[PDB]
Amino acid sequence: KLPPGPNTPYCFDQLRRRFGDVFSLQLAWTPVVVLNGLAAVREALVTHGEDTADRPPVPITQILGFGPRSQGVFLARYGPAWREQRRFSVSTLRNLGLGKKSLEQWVTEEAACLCAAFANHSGRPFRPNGLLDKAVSNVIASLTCGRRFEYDDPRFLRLLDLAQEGLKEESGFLREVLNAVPVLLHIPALAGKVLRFQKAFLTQLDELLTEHRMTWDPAQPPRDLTEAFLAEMEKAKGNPESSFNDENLRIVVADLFSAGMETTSTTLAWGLLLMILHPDVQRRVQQEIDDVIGQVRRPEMGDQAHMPYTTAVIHEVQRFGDIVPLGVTHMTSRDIEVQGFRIPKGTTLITNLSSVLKDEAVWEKPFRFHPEHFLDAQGHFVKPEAFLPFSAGRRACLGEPLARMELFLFFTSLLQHFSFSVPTGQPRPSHHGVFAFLVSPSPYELCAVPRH
Ligand code: HEM
Ligand SMILES: CSc1ccc2c(c1)N(CC[C@H]1CCCCN1C)c1ccccc1S2
Ligand SMILES: CSc1ccc2c(c1)N(CC[C@H]1CCCCN1C)c1ccccc1S2
Ligand SMILES: [Zn+2]
Ligand SMILES: [Zn+2]
Ligand SMILES: [Zn+2]
Repeated sequence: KLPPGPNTPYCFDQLRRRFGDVFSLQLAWTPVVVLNGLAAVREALVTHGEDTADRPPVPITQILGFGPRSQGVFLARYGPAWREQRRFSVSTLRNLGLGKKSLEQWVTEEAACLCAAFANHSGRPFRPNGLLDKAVSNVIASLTCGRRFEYDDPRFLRLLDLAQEGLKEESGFLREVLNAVPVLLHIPALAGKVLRFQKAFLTQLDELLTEHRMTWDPAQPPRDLTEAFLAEMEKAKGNPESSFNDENLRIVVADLFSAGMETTSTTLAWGLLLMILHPDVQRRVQQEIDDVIGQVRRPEMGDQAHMPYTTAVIHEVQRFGDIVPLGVTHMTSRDIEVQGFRIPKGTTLITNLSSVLKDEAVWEKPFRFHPEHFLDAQGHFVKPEAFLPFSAGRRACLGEPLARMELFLFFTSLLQHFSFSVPTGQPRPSHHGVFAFLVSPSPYELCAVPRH
């Protein structure tokens, strides 16, 4: 028995209440099943984990150097190419985060830089989005190339702008056209234009990787992910089965920027917004900051386990902000069943994470901003199983530990040194997002006033 069935996230909400948690659609020329609520998402991605970890093919990635051992991680098919890069990135992130604690130090320094760029606005109103973008990009640059960029660096601005444009290309009529029917990529006028900006983004990274190649000291342990990768590539010369090759290096690095920039930055943008709309919550986080850390010392990760309210608030920013509502598509390898219905092999799965984060049977007030969603009456932090902003299963976000570190360190450092407020004489910003692959706060401005 197949599932029933006839911007986007609201239409899927209505379709849920019509046909239920597991329903069918036939978009482009593609069979889709949408999954709603914890139980269907969990059943598909965990219980049937082994047969839902594949990605729908994407013909136009042909343009970006994709091949059987050059698929990067994000859109790579389930198989050894995916699995080798997934293990590499996971363990590289673990290693860089242990011993010397390099990632934590890079994030701590970027938070200091980010506070200074906030101070220099001197209590005049401003949109914080651009600065959040830069801070979070520098964390990726640190992870992947072992450097940061000055916030006024022109190359950095260029890399950022190209990245923003190349996210737009991910959601295009054009893009879906050649993707859905790929034989029109023989026409050079079409092919050259779909991923114009992504190619330029990739060209700018190539330039950075070339520089990094020159300064790499292979006589020392790798100090960042690209070095670790380059070391593996050397061991793999003469092995055509390896995914450690120059064509894949640039896709892996570009996947890490693509997946880890706008998500983390947009989440922080939600957090500041929710802090000026809910100044009472802001002050109570500032209370816990002062009482656990002080107004002087830089926040460290070891603080987080003693700050259940700030942890609650950050979790609630993620749940309410709901920045990846329809997740990232999967594809079924074998046939499976979910909530009774049968799902044939080759079906594109859409995981409706928003329906998990906003399930009315799980959360007390799913459409309000409410830190007590993660607090018990004693004030202990609790994390409900429906907290899945990173999805679940084999393909669940590999950057989650770095994002948790970034959200806590950037968010607490900022509220440690500033008070945020709607600027006098402007409308209360809306708390409704704008969907465009990611859900972002409506554009808003704020005042950052130092606290000492
Ligand atoms: C709040 C911040 C973030 C959120 C909400 C987020 C969310 C997600 C989601 C929903 C997925 C889809 C998982 C699926 O296929 O079901 C994903 C995958 C992924 N994310 Fe994140 N992400 C965040 C930050 C990051 C960071 C900082 C990095 C890199 C350092 C990163 C790298 C990746 C990669 C490489 C994948 C694909 C994993 C795979 O296909 O094996 N993300 N993320
Ligand atoms: C600024 S280019 C950009 C920005 C944000 C995202 C993505 C691309 N990608 C694909 C990553 C791509 C990067 C170029 C090399 C090949 N790989 C696969 C993506 C795909 C599907 C859902 C979400 C996302 S997040
Ligand atoms: C890749 S990660 C990701 C995460 C959420 C969505 C999408 C992709 N897609 C692809 C759905 C796809 C199914 C097969 C036929 C063509 N259609 C678009 C999408 C694209 C544009 C608007 C909304 C959405 S929902
Ligand atoms: Zn390096
Ligand atoms: Zn308790
Ligand atoms: Zn200060």
